[PDB]
Amino acid sequence: PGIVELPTLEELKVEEVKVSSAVLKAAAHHYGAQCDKTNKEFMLCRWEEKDPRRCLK
Amino acid sequence: DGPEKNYEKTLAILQIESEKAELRLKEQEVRRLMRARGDGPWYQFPTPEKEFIDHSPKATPDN
Repeated sequence: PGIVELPTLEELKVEEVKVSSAVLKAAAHHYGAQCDKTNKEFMLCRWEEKDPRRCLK
Repeated sequence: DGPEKNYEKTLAILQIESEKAELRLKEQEVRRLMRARGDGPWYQFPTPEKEFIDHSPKATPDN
């Protein structure tokens, strides 16, 4: 009955992390201990909000 | 005994039999309403026990 609200294609534009999985996995342990606070807030947003549109920042 | 006893006993019986008759008619009216509307203590039919819903955080966010 409602109209699903979707962000416009320019709301979804960011600079991508275009590196292969091995590159991520090699740097995975240090990255987890360096980008932790930023990372830990997005996951909190995602489980608290249960909505991908609410955490696009 | 005198007529009093038989008379006033018959009055006592008629009252008992009359009160019962109205209760029996009132129970049919009650049972008709509880069953059709489910808003009374009777004819409550089971719905799944909510205590067994898993409220923990899940492997995925959207839940």
